[PDB]
Amino acid sequence: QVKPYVEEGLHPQIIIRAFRTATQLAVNKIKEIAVTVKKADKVEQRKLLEKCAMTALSSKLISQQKAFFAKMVVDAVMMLDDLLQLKMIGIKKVQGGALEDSQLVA
Amino acid sequence: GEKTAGINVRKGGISNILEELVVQPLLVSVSALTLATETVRSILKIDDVVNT
Amino acid sequence: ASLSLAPVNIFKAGADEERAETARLTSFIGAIAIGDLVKSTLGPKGMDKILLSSGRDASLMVTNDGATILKNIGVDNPAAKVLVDMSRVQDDEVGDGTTSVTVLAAELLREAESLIAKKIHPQTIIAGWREATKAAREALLSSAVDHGSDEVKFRQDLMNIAGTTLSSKLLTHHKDHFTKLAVEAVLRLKGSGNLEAIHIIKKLGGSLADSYLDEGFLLDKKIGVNQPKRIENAKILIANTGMDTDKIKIFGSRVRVDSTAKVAEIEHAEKEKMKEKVERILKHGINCFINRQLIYNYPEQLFGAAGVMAIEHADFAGVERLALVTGGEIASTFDHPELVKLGSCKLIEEVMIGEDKLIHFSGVALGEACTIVLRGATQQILDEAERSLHDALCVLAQTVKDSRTVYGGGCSEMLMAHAVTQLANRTPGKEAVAMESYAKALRMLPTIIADNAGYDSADLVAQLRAAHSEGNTTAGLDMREGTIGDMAILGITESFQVKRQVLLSAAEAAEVILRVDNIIKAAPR
Amino acid sequence: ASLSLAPVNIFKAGADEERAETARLTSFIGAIAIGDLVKSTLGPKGMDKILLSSGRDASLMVTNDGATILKNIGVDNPAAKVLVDMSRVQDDEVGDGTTSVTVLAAELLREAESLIAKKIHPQTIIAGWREATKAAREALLSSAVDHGSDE
Amino acid sequence: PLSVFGDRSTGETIRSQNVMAAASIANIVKSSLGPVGLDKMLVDDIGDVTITNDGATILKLLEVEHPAAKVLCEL
Amino acid sequence: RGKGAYQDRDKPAQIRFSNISAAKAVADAIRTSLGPKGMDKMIQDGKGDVTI
Amino acid sequence: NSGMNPIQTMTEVRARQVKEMNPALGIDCLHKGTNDMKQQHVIETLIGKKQQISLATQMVRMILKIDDIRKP
Amino acid sequence: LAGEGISVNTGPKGVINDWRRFKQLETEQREEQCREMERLIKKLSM
Amino acid sequence: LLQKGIHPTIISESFQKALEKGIEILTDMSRPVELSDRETLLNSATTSLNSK
Ligand SMILES: Nc1ncnc2c1ncn2[C@@H]1O[C@H](COP(=O)(O)OP(=O)(O)O)[C@@H](O)[C@H]1O
Ligand SMILES: Nc1ncnc2c1ncn2[C@@H]1O[C@H](COP(=O)(O)OP(=O)(O)O)[C@@H](O)[C@H]1O
Ligand SMILES: Nc1ncnc2c1ncn2[C@@H]1O[C@H](COP(=O)(O)OP(=O)(O)O)[C@@H](O)[C@H]1O
Ligand SMILES: [Mg+2]
Ligand SMILES: [Mg+2]
Repeated sequence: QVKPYVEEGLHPQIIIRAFRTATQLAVNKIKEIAVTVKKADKVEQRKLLEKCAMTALSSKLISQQKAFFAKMVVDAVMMLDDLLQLKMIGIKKVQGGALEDSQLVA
Repeated sequence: GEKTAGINVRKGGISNILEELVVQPLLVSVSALTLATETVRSILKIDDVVNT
Repeated sequence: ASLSLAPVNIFKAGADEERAETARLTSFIGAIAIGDLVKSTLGPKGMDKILLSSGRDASLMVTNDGATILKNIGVDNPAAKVLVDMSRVQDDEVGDGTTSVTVLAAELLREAESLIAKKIHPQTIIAGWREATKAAREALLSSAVDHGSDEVKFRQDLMNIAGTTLSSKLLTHHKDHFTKLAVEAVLRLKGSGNLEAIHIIKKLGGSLADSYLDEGFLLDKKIGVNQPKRIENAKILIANTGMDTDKIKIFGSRVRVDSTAKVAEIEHAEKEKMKEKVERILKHGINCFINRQLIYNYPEQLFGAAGVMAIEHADFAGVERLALVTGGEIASTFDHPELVKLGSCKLIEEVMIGEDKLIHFSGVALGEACTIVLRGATQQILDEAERSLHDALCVLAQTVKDSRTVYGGGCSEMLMAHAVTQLANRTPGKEAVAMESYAKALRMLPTIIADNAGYDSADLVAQLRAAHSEGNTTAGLDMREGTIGDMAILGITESFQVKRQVLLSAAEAAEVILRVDNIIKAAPR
Repeated sequence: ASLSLAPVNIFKAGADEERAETARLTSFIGAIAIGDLVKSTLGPKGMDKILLSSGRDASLMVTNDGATILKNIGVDNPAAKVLVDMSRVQDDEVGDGTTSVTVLAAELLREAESLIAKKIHPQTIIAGWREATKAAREALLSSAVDHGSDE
Repeated sequence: PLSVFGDRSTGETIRSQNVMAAASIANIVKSSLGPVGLDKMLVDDIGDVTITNDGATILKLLEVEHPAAKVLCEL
Repeated sequence: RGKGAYQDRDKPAQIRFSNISAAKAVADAIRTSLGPKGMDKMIQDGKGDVTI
Repeated sequence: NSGMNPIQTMTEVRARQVKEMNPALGIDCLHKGTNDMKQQHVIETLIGKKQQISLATQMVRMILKIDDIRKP
Repeated sequence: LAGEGISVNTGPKGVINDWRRFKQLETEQREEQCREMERLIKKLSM
Repeated sequence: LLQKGIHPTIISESFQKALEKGIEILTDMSRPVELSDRETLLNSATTSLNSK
């Protein structure tokens, strides 16, 4: 979008300043209009996490089973205590079997 | 029952095309059909290739 | 010892040599390869072949004719060369039977290989095959029928033979129409045996069923500028003169003068000579003038002034065909108008075929020359239609010359082989085995015919053998539904000449190939 | 569409593939070549073969044993390899019968080639051969004579 | 599949290539437009020099390969 | 009738499939140049000739 | 593979399955004279068929989703 | 070793693209060698 | 069609029958035209030129 102005000799510092101002305003707007719930209800947080996981997963080859995997991921994450370390969630890949055959071990 | 229903590109949908003045002679579709069918039959009556 | 397997070498560099078993193996392998390649294109259900040339232009050819397949391939096996030349000669003699003779020779050589493996001397096989060929030829001759005396019976036989010939080719889609076309075209020859009198014009576009036999004659030439494009009650003069800057044939003559006025006088004299020649031509009282050679500007203008059509550059075939179709005489001198015959036809005009224009001679006088317009969707289709029509015309002309006919569909081969077996079981020695192998190859021919259709060839061939042994001499393969039928009622007929030539040529080629026990190759260039 | 006659190439450089009739042709040619090589060494009037080695040793070996002939040759036809392993296993099981078993297999495969040329499904041939082998085994067992009692 | 002896470009690729060629031709002569424009030195790898400001002359002397650039040159 | 004829060769099937694939590829090549909303093709031959 | 005509035999077997409720009717490969696989004792595990269908579906989806190839 | 009549058949028509690709470069070199033949050894010795 | 087990000769005859029926259908669907009707000729030429 800024290429046409670059081609006509506009000074790049003006473009940089405009980008910085627009980005600051956009970040402030995102923080202002973002939706949050001030109740900490366990059911509500569970549903919010599940919906976020479903939205994240609904572009991959496992999008057909996005509800199953999203629920499993939320269940896996909630049992991490305070550091949410990735190395505390093991992932094992065993060849052969349907996608629904994948399981989460407690 | 619409005998002249066809694809309309001006309105991006489907409607009568005689009101769109889109017509062609019969000896275009008929000739294409006959020639294509005869060529397909000729190709089907083939089972080997030989290099000279 | 042997030439190749000797302590000293007796050959040039690159020269080769093959002894008994090796030469026999090479010959048999080549023959079997040729037979396997040509077959599967045999019978009503045989398929076609694609001949993709390896040259610069890479000509594409889709065909079903065995001779065209065999001639347009790179053959290096000498026995395969023998078989290919046998097929070419068979095509030269008659238009049909190349695939049949090739397959028969291949099967005979396969049986010869089996017999050789069974420790039988090749001369014994040759003698047995000579006896079997004599018996089969006698049986086929005794099985022939003649209907040339009866006009309607002969017409029906011609129709059946044309249909049988066209059954295997691509024209089987319109077999009836094309059979009628070919029969009429051959009958218009009035008994003359020249197939050059029948011109086949391949015009792209249109359905294959759009092909027709013209009631008159079509010429692909053009008329002069100021000449009529349409005449009634034509009086045609066919000529073979120069009509192009006509020079006196005194080669050493030259013009030597001392003034340009004399040169102009000589030029006017030459123009007057040409004008006088045109006047002599016109003295015949003609409407159309056809010349084999080109007609230059001045004679063309002179013809246009007199209102006379002047078709130029009609080649030797063209002038011969016009003479045959209109009755004219191909003249070269015009000092005796009363001693020359003028061709006549009802009407001459220009017709549009495809996007081209042709001269139409309608209501011709004699009509002993045909033009056949072929329409197709591809050039390959047109070429194959022309080849199939040529086969049909050749067979019909042969039947017109010799009216003896035999029944096809394996009936002739089965009766030949039955006679061969009858001779075989009456003869002691291994010659009986050789004759049995001969009969086995003759059986294998309709076996391949049935295999090409996917039928139960073994059961059908066993039924045919049983029928022929019982006494039913007209049983054959009915390919309409895969049973056996009477070829007399079913109307499946083939020329006696074609069958006899196929049998004799196959036996001859098998005999000449079998006699070879050593192949010696010179150093290739 | 075939694995080799397809617009896309599915193989590494040098990999090969032969379909029905080509594979059958190669197998039958290899089997017949092996059978015709091993035969003529069969029966009381069978002759011997000379096996010159192409290696550095170039050892010389003249023999009448079918298994010995088939072992020390350069075989690339896989069906010929199958027949060679058959002969070797036959030699391991019992001393004699290598040439006989190789020639019998070659003749059976030649008849199979003829039957295939006669448009017969190979499974039908296999079933017929199973029945024939059962009958032949029963007949040969019935024809056996035992003289272990009398010394 | 096609088995045609040559290269094939379809869709956005060929359109982008054509636009690139046209833009390159335009940028060749964009610097010689208007009174504050400046001329160009052209050397034909033999020692002949052509100092010119004409766009037609510049586009004529240059040897071009892409068909769209050739279209602009003929324009 | 039971097993029926056995297809010994199987090469005719490969030839037919190859021919069909070639024809389908040609159609898919000239498939996007059809109708009023079809675009043109540029062909550069062995020489420098260019045709749209 | 058994020599029978594919389309005709398949259509006849499917029509017979539709006519009388009997999902055991299959292709008489051994020519025993009947299409009843329950009577012919042609038995396969349910898990095998389920895994076949599942694996085939998942791999077909994965192959269909790929649209870019970048071989060197 | 039988079947010496190979009749390669379907082989070429699926590989003529690569065959012509090699043949074009072969011909391109060929003009150069044929041209330099008329000088390099045509009359060098004499 | 071939993969289903149909010989490539029944296919050819069936295609011929379908072609004949299609020619009949197209002929029944056509409308007579006279060269004196300039509007129809203009419409035909415009339809031909629409895709160029
Ligand atoms: N309609 C038919 N019915 C039965 N047999 C036929 C029919 N048409 C041809 N044949 C047989 O097919 C054989 C081969 O004929 P064809 O393939 O037309 O020419 P060629 O003899 O060159 O192979 C002939 O011997 C003939 O007996
Ligand atoms: N004296 C003999 N008379 C007839 N046949 C014999 C005689 N000796 C051996 N044979 C036959 O020769 C065949 C081959 O035996 P041989 O070549 O010695 O070993 P192998 O069984 O390994 O081929 C045997 O099947 C046997 O029947
Ligand atoms: N304005 C239009 N609206 C809808 N269809 C059209 C229009 N113009 C042409 N067509 C259709 O486009 C088809 C293809 O014509 P065209 O693209 O010119 O190439 P060709 O005539 O060689 O197939 C014709 O069958 C015609 O019915
Ligand atoms: Mg995401
Ligand atoms: Mg014929």
